[PDB]
Amino acid sequence: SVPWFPKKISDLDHCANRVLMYGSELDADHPGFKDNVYRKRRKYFADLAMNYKHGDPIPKVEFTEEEIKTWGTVFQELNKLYPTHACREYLKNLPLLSKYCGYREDNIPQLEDVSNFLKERTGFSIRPVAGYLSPRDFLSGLAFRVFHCTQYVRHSSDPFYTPEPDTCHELLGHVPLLAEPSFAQFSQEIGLASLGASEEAVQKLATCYFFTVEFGLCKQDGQLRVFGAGLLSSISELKHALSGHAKVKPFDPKITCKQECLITTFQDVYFVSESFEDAKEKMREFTKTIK
Ligand SMILES: CCn1c(=O)[nH]c(=O)c2c1nc(Cc1cn3c(n1)CCCC3)n2Cc1ccc(-c2ccccc2)cc1
Ligand SMILES: [Fe+3]
Repeated sequence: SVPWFPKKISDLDHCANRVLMYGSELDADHPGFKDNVYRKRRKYFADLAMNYKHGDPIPKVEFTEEEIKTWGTVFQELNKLYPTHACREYLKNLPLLSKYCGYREDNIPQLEDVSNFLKERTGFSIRPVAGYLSPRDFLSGLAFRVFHCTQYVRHSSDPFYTPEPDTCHELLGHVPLLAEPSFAQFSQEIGLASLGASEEAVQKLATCYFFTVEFGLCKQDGQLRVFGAGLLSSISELKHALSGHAKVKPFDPKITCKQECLITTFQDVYFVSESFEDAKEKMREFTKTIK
């Protein structure tokens, strides 16, 4: 039978707290694993998300000088790379965020402000999330153009620490493309396809999501460009993805969904979409075969 799925945006209240791994549950190898102050801070953030209910303004956070410096370091280095690496759409929307949401080296944008910006641009909004959700619950947010979004900042000891999302990843990797109508439609349709789908189908949709939204490449005016958020917030892999050292295959959901999603290393392969519109068309054909 069909598993429960959210029927309206406020129904995400009922699954967004189904957290499998809380954000305060640091990995053994986490840079902050032995840092008690950081652990409390991570608790503070997880509790903010847990207490959030749809309709709430997303709580504003006073980031510490240390957190802001970490953001600044990440922001400054990535922005050197974006003009030669990022896709059309990303480069078009990034300056709008500097103008209206306070994206600057010395200021971490607030999720509420970013959410309000996205609502006007594409109907996308942000929901703070305590930690890891099932693929089903995470993707279901996208059906209502809701992006589940971490609010904490990576540990300052390693501004280059990438195997968990932090708010640097969300704001620099995800948000500029959620502001693009073609991409917002593509993302929403992943979520819509996932609603009430089989466990098998959800897993395949999650893998397609991974190799587009998180690690996707696209071809634009004959050039390979980056649109994956995991790449756009990782200085080293951003460079690697467009070097000659990377293996690239065309995006093709029936083949892409067989690919293992790697966590603690660079991906072994990247998938190239022709455009957001083509990727959307390919998913539509694919979802008919699994749902
Ligand atoms: C469809 C797969 N998928 C899922 O099934 N469920 C998700 O919850 C999910 C997700 N995908 C992303 C977003 C995400 C995950 N990652 C990145 N973005 C960047 C590259 C590192 C991994 N998330 C959100 C998310 C994932 C992990 C955490 C987390 C936070 C602290 C400690 C451990 C884990 C918090 C939020
Ligand atoms: Fe992400």
